Amino acid sequence: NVKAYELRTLKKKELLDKLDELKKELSGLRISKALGNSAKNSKIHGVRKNVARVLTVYNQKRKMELRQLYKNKKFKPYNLRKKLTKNKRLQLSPKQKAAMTLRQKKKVQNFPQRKYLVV
Amino acid sequence: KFNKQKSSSRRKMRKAHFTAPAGLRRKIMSSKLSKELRLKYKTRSLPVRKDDEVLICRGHNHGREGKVVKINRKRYKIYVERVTREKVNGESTFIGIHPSNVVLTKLKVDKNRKKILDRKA
Amino acid sequence: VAHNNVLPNVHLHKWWQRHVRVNFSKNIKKKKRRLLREKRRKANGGTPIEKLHPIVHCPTQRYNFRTRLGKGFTFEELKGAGLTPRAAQTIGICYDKRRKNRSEESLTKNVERLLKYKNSLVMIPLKKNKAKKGIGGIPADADKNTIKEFRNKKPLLSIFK
Amino acid sequence: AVKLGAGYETSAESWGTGRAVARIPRVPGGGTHRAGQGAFGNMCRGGGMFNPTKIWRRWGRKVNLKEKRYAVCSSIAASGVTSLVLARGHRISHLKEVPLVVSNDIESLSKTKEAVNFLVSLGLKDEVNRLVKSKKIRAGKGKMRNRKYKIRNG
RNA sequence: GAUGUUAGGAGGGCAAAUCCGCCGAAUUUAAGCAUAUAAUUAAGCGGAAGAAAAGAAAAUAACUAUGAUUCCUUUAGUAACGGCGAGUGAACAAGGACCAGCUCAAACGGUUAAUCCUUCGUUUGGUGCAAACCUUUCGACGGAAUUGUCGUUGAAUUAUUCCAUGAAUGCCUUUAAUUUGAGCAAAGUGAGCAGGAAUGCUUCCCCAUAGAGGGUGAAAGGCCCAUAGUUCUUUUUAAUUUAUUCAUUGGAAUUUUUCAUGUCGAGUCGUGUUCUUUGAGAUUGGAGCACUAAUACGUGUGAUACAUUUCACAUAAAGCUAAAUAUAUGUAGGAGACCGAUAGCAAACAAGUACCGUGAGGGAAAGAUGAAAUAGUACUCAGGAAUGAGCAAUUAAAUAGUACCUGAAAUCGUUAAGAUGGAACGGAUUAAGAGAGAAAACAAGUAAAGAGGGGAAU
RNA sequence: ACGGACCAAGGAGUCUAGCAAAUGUGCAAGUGUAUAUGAUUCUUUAAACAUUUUACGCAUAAUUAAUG
RNA sequence: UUGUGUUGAAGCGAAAUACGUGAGUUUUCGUGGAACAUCUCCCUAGUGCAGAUCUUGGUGGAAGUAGCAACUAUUCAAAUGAGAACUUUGAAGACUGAAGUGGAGAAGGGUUUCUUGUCAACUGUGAUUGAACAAGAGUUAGCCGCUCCUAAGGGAUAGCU
RNA sequence: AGCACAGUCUUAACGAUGGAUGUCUUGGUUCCUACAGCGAUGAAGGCCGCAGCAAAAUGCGAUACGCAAUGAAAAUUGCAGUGACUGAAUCAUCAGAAUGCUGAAUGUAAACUACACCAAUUCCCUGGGAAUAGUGGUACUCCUACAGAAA
Ligand SMILES: [Mg+2]
Ligand SMILES: [Mg+2]
Ligand SMILES: [Mg+2]
Ligand SMILES: [Mg+2]
Ligand SMILES: [Mg+2]
Ligand SMILES: [Mg+2]
Ligand SMILES: [Mg+2]
Ligand SMILES: [Mg+2]
Ligand SMILES: [Mg+2]
Ligand SMILES: [Mg+2]
Ligand SMILES: [Mg+2]
Ligand SMILES: [Mg+2]
Ligand SMILES: [Mg+2]
Ligand SMILES: [Mg+2]
Ligand SMILES: [Mg+2]
Ligand SMILES: [Mg+2]
Ligand SMILES: [Mg+2]
Ligand SMILES: [Mg+2]
Ligand SMILES: [Mg+2]
Ligand SMILES: [Mg+2]
Ligand SMILES: [Mg+2]
Ligand SMILES: [Mg+2]
Ligand SMILES: [Mg+2]
Ligand SMILES: [Mg+2]
Ligand SMILES: [Mg+2]
Ligand SMILES: [Mg+2]
Ligand SMILES: [Mg+2]
Ligand SMILES: [Mg+2]
Ligand SMILES: [Mg+2]
Ligand SMILES: [Mg+2]
Ligand SMILES: [Mg+2]
Ligand SMILES: [Mg+2]
Ligand SMILES: [Mg+2]
Ligand SMILES: [Mg+2]
Ligand SMILES: [Mg+2]
Ligand SMILES: [Mg+2]
Ligand SMILES: [Mg+2]
Ligand SMILES: [Mg+2]
Ligand SMILES: [Mg+2]
Ligand SMILES: [Mg+2]
Ligand SMILES: [Mg+2]
Ligand SMILES: [Mg+2]
Ligand SMILES: [Mg+2]
Ligand SMILES: [Mg+2]
Ligand SMILES: [Mg+2]
Ligand SMILES: [Mg+2]
Ligand SMILES: [Mg+2]
Ligand SMILES: [Mg+2]
Ligand SMILES: [Mg+2]
Ligand SMILES: [Mg+2]
Ligand SMILES: [Mg+2]
Ligand SMILES: [Mg+2]
Repeated sequence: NVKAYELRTLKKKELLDKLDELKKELSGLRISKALGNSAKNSKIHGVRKNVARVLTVYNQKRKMELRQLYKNKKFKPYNLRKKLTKNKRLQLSPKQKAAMTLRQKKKVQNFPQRKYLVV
Repeated sequence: KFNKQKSSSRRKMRKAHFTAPAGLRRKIMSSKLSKELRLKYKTRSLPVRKDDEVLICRGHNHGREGKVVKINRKRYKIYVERVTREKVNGESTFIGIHPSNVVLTKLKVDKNRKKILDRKA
Repeated sequence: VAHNNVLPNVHLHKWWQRHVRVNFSKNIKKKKRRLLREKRRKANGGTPIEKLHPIVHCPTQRYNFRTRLGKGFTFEELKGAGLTPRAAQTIGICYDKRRKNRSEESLTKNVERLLKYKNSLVMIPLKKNKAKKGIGGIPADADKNTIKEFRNKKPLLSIFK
Repeated sequence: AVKLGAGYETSAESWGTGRAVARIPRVPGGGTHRAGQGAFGNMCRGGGMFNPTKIWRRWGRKVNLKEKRYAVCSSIAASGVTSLVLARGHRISHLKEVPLVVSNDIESLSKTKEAVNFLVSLGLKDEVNRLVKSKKIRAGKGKMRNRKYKIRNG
């Protein structure tokens, strides 16, 4: 029934091995079901779940490795890029939006909107 | 009432009650604790668990104490040791009691319960 | 049409039902607006939301005699006050490039108003403590105690009306 | 207000005369029970109601400020007069003076219990009792629309 | 100029209530109809956003003048248009909401493009558990660009005063709000009656910053969840607290005093003519075509075509821009003098479902047992079985038996009573039947003694 | 002459705009606080309250195509 | 406003020495099983039905009536079964009459095929039958097709509108 | 053991039929407030799947009525089975992982699971050792940059 916290520590090969075993077990169960049996029909669900868990663990490991590989370097795969609503991606970064023509900037610096308490 | 984020609206309330998730159900099957228990812990009332020992107050069995057998969050009903009842068949099932109508005496107490008590304090 | 009644003039031959707005939102809208303004005020700690406007005479022969707040003060009036336009803008005062002065008296009045405003206002420093004199028009920055005192007193909004 | 096209969302048209059926618009097509049925029109099941209610009914009424003021004044006067108060239904027989005035100590009362006690002392015990009694569940469909209880006015 | 699966990127489709462009009817009204009207609407086609569009005067005024846009109140059903018929119909001012201004081009800087971008990098930081982010200035190697990037908003020159800036040492304080989820959360499960079961009724208690709402075997402030209230934590944004030394590049505003009188958007405006649109009238905007300008002493508005000329106001033919405003779309909340299952959305239910149509499309019906089926009909008899019956059985109740709450009428059955010669029923009037009935349709009190209840007097 | 086999439920002068008359009500040479603001206004409160320490409407004057 | 309700509300049914000229109101008994009034005043409206070849749903008389007559035709015995004119088997008698109710395919259908069950409805008489209902099963390709070619034609590329 | 003629019509009682009335109500409607776009990083829409016993809807996507993680937190239950004594049974949350075939659909096609061509691709172990015909890519228009040819 193997829960994830055990599996994080395992190396990828070991994980793969585990997964194959689980798959084999599942296949066996399926075969049994197909044949006139209902002894361990309900065992299958758990096995399936276990398999799923294993897959998840492995997938996340793989993703982490990928991320490590493509750390920085301007361009990246579009997977490892910031998946985010298209419009937002298109949109100008806040900094870009801010960026002021030099005269305007100067003006801002000189005559900023002051605080002035009226009495 | 005074905060207008919550709805008084009857319909809405009823929907919430009936269609609540499991956590909500658990929360709203609470029972009054006895005087002794109240004195012991600042708590007035608790969500009822399996091995608590309740005293029934309302219904046909206004008095029969017993260990809670099962709590069933679908129907909002606890069932109690000896509140037995034959069906038309003869099969002896437990009679359901809603936790309004019960007051819990002896307390099932795991770490979670302890934590809850501490929080209440 | 029948009987002795006004000849009917009801412009409802188009699909009028399509654009009827009923103002169920009025009072609530007003409340919301008020809230927003309060928020704005809070954000501008101590300083007034409202901006100085010059009094001006309304045009046309019929409103001639009446006086009301125009937008913006005219370069000449700013000059009289002893004030740069940019500086004025930065403070609470409106500037109007396109308005002109025909009447000396009017100009005098508005510069008087400006002067009064200047007298009223006390300037919070830009970077804390460091009290420095202004640029072109703006007055000096007062010290801390004075500022505190001013804060403790009520913020007068008599000039903005 | 009823939603705009209520009862008129159909494509229905009348078959006209020579079919031995009234000339109400009919739903077209086949297969359903709805096919061939009287469609829009106040008479028909699934029809539009007659003058469907609209948001642009006049809901509020302007009342002259002056009139309102006058009304307020008159109500105040009434509140003054013992007999009128009695008529209005309050159990005021044990209160001395009906322009009933109380010290500013009342404005500082912190606790409902205290307030209740004060009321009792005044003579309104009976009134309070009546109020307590008269929370009852409304007749009719108010019950279904958050108007569950009906309470007398103290 | 083609060409590339070159390196990097972008567009395409969905959705639409508000929104922006086109395109564009007719029913309708005129009691006919043709211009008008419907309507610069519907449909069609395209395009955006949380709003869009508009917007910083070639504006209005004729005043003591106002001063971008938008929106509201109004102006005003007014000026005006119109087979001057039907009907249509603004604008300025005034009062508010909200208020924000700007940068290209042109002028200027050649003792030098100062600009800009791609790729490759380099090394201080900040929050994060990571993931990512956040900024920091520094070069290269490419290109782009003199067919024009960047700075300046005339130019210098003086007096004043600001703003950036870098380093060392220093301070992460107190609150106020504001907005997320968080917990905590007062007082009866007291006697009696009647009930299957109180949340009921008489009665004794209390709590209430909580007597909203829901749940609970019947109406519950005190049984439960929540409610009033408060206690942290999340969001940001005000106030308050600590800055002090030393470096210098650079810029800004006003102020003197010199000299510069510059520049200001062309197949564009404009006129003609056509068509459209407008309230716009010898044409309001727009468009097609023809013709085609002027330089600020210019040209454009100043609602009657023109000339001659004043005066006022603007500075067209490039561009951007928050707010007030709208929202029948979607999602999420919250409300109701709304509807209550033939109503309300078409849809309370496995509803845009079933089903019909080749198809575009059309489009239903259908909720409720009980407190609890963890009470859904055991058992016995008769039956081929369905069912039926029970001395049997769940229930408070089964004529509440899952087609289940109530269970109307039409219609039909049973029984009884009555009538009955080609209608029936009805009205007015009695009668004879057959049912119900005593509150007017008799008997107050007094006496004897039973069963109750009250009130007072001391 | 037409409609009606029967029964149940549904089923038709309504709502807005603007005008008028009638009548009630307030105030009255005025009247209506319009938008909007303000409040120690905030379950109800989308109401109620308030009107800044010469707005506008209709009326108070008519008449003329008109300068008037 | 001042009340009634599980010592039984609304509703409904039948009534009543009932009241009202009348709309109605009121009460009794039964059923019913939870709400209900307010006429104290006035507020509000999707407010009152016999008709509309009204709508919707239901139910009648017609009426146990019309009718269940194309395709020449059935009969006997036995079995199965609660039950057999129309299920099965046998024996007769017949018909289709290779332009066939015969074999194969296309379109269309979509599991109707098949076995085992099986009868609530349906199979307009019956029914144990069934193309119904339920449970399972069943479609095997290098060669049979599609897949490739082009046809009448279609949709596009370039442009051009 | 007897006696009512039958039918038609009427009334009452007690039933059938039907679903009115009344009572409800996880639904609608309206108004108010608030935010407000999804998509070549493959959208909406459509198919096909996915449960031990599984049709619909609901949820999900070959990890398929769910995985991880977080916050609850002892059950889930028709049976089978799985769990507790807290990453576990179940809820909510949902940011990680994953997301079949399509569809703008985009390699050509389309009543095709038809067909190209270019990369062979993928995994494991610290440069080898394993797999699988599997996996990607290739649309049109456009932009910047580069390329070597054209006038
Ligand atoms: Mg309807
Ligand atoms: Mg009612
Ligand atoms: Mg598009
Ligand atoms: Mg006509
Ligand atoms: Mg006509
Ligand atoms: Mg005609
Ligand atoms: Mg359109
Ligand atoms: Mg814009
Ligand atoms: Mg306007
Ligand atoms: Mg007027
Ligand atoms: Mg028009
Ligand atoms: Mg009940
Ligand atoms: Mg110009
Ligand atoms: Mg026109
Ligand atoms: Mg003018
Ligand atoms: Mg411009
Ligand atoms: Mg623009
Ligand atoms: Mg409906
Ligand atoms: Mg009872
Ligand atoms: Mg009954
Ligand atoms: Mg009921
Ligand atoms: Mg029934
Ligand atoms: Mg005869
Ligand atoms: Mg005739
Ligand atoms: Mg006729
Ligand atoms: Mg007829
Ligand atoms: Mg009829
Ligand atoms: Mg009048
Ligand atoms: Mg009633
Ligand atoms: Mg009606
Ligand atoms: Mg009716
Ligand atoms: Mg009728
Ligand atoms: Mg009639
Ligand atoms: Mg009918
Ligand atoms: Mg019939
Ligand atoms: Mg047959
Ligand atoms: Mg023959
Ligand atoms: Mg023959
Ligand atoms: Mg067969
Ligand atoms: Mg048959
Ligand atoms: Mg068979
Ligand atoms: Mg079948
Ligand atoms: Mg072949
Ligand atoms: Mg070919
Ligand atoms: Mg061809
Ligand atoms: Mg073509
Ligand atoms: Mg007889
Ligand atoms: Mg968008
Ligand atoms: Mg998990
Ligand atoms: Mg956990
Ligand atoms: Mg393709
Ligand atoms: Mg083909």
